[PDB]
Amino acid sequence: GTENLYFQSMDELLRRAVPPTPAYELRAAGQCADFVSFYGGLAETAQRAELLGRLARGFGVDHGQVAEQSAGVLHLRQREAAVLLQAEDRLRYALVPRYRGLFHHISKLDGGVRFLVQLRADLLEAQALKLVEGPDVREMNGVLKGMLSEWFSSGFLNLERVTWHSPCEVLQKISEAEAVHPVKNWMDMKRRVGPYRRCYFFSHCSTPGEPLVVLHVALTGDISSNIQAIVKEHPPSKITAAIFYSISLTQQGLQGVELGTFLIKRVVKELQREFPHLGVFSSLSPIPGFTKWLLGLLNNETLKLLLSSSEWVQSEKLVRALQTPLMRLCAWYLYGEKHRGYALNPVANFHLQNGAVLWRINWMADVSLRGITGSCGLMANYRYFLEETGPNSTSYLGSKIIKASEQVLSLVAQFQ
Amino acid sequence: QSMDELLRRAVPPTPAYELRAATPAPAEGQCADFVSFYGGLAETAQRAELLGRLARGFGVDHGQVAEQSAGVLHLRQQQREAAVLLQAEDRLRYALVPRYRGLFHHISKLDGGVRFLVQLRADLLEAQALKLVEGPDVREMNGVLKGMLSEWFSSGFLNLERVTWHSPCEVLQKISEAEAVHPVKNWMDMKRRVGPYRRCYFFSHCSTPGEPLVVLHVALTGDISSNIQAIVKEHPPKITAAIFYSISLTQQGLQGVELGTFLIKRVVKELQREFPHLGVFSSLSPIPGFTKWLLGLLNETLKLLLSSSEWVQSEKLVRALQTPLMRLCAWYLYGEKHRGYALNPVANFHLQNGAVLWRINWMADVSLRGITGSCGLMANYRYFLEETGPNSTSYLGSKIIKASEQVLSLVAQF
Repeated sequence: GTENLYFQSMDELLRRAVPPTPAYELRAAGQCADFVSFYGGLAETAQRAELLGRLARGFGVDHGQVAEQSAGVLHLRQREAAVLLQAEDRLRYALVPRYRGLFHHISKLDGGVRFLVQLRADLLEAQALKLVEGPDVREMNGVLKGMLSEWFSSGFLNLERVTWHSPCEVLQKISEAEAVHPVKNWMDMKRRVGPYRRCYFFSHCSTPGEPLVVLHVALTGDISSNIQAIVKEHPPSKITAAIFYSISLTQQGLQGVELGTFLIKRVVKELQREFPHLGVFSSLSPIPGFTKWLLGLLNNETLKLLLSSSEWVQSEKLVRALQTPLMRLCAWYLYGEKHRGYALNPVANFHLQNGAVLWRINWMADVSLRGITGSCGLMANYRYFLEETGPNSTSYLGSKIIKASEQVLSLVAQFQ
Repeated sequence: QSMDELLRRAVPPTPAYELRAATPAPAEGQCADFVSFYGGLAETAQRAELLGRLARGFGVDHGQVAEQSAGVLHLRQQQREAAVLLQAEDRLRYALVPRYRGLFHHISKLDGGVRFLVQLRADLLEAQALKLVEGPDVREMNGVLKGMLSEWFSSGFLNLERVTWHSPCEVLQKISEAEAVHPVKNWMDMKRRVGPYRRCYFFSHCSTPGEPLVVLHVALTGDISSNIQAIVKEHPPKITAAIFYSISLTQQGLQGVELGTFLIKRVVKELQREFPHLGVFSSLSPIPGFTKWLLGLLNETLKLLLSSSEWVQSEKLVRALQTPLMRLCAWYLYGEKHRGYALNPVANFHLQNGAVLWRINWMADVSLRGITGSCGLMANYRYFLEETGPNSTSYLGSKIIKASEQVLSLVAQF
């Protein structure tokens, strides 16, 4: 009754709120504020999913005009340099979706870019909850990811350090947006910003003291093989290695703007300024989705599927027996298991893109509830050899090659 | 010869459609070589040769565009999948993005990168003005670059800073030096312009605080000012009107990024926050190019010689030239057009912003530049905030100039 009125309103608002595309000939000569107002007044994520789905599908590209312009370019190929360029630009203009003009005019508003980050955070969520589907919403994602990638480029971000002198609103923000290894109490947070620890974040030049992405570094004497050893440690007031034990994205709307890739790049330069005799850099990273992949394969060795759900770690006989098998299955999950030719694991793909080496597989590195249920206690060290991060980054993105240690490659030699 | 080899190894290559999201590792080092070689170019003619080659050589791959255009049309003859078409459309969309855009993008990420690109557009504009570079390829590259600069220097990315005698003297020097309207005489004059009954505001980029891009000088008075010497040469110890007596830009590379339009918008909001009972806003703007236009018409021989500073000395000549020069000024502002819009650049600026050609002031600037520039004449472009929106629309859209009865009477005389 009042539901069919909510649906009717969206279609009217998108018509009168989405700015119109002018003719290519006249492309040189309040609507957006109505959109922001209506979008704000949407309570549930399912409501917002309905509006985003209609915007993507209804206000994209005029597929008809694109074909007319595509043929118009091919008709000239059978005149003049300026004649060709004008027809190319006609097609370039025809390929610009009508919603892009809305996102562009919204940015020009007070707190406009902030709104758009929230709107892509919701769009990515609605896609994850399968509330929105289709290639139209996927295109609208890329258009937004593209615009945001220009506003939040490396050169518009400031590197800020978190100490116990930082505001508690910033420490709360950093504590809350910490899904890797959650913070237990305020005394734990004080330790993670305390001596032998370095906590860094990126803020936009526009919004200082607002974390966009967070990186936790531990100053140690060896490449760490255990997370408990880092998080549950009381260091006093010489360092050989810098271990990245946690990397977190605060704004989910900026998922894919390479914020973490530039964060590590920056922090290393900062740590090299502070310790000019520091040449060991590595991560101690979780292997999320491993247990899920392992249980997904297991579809009597039925005892295995059942047991692999936290409680199995209690038996010393079962853990000891599962060392060599789970480590060779992990080595394959990281090195051999692919997705679109690239590494199946999202964390491994992240570090391999950055030029890291799949250096070590650590048994019972995270004996926490999330550590055992997530990656069966296993963690890995993606080692950063600064002298070769460049070529490794290139070899992975370009030729889809994973550089791995002899330890890791031996475990894959055991498999297959 | 070096330019062709350098550009081939300094302009980052177009990544595969599949890897269009990832920053290549060499792309930083490639763009730093460009900045280094560009810096080492002495004359503008050298820089013009490099920019001309970049535009022409590193634009769009015209061959791949035709392959993608045909590929889309092959998918039209046969009603294919929705996602199949969209991917083919996006490949064509990607094929239409020029290779130099990736250089400008990767240069920005560099330390002092956006600063370099502002200088590079300042040079590109100059080389075009000196006809060192020509063609539609350099025109496209200036649009690509201006487009990027118009996003980085958007109101959201700018800070509104206020200048008081508490500001660093490096900022006051920068602001004194930036004066492109009514030059500052001494440090005591500058102290007055930031002093009581005066508001000085500027825009700095969020990346570079305390570095002015655009400056606006406001005078807090009891009436709409009719004389500039009454403002600049005054020792102040209730305010009715806010008079904008000077607006200055500091970067030629940001020519067309609409900074002055956003400063007036933001300064008014700031003035209203300070003074909620303030409803009178106007400018006291000069009329530059008027004397030049007037002398240009005179080609009646005595006035062509006399109109060059010294004529103001005779009280009989000034008194006689009061009613004629004001009616010729009224026409120069209201009737004289350029591409249908106001001939005067200052008048076009304020009318775009939604101002009204409110008053023509006789002997408002009796300075050497004031008499030689606009024959002592100045004008008040009044901002009626309740109607700035429709006035802005009427001027840009229908090319209509809203004027006062005083101004329209002088055009009725003409």
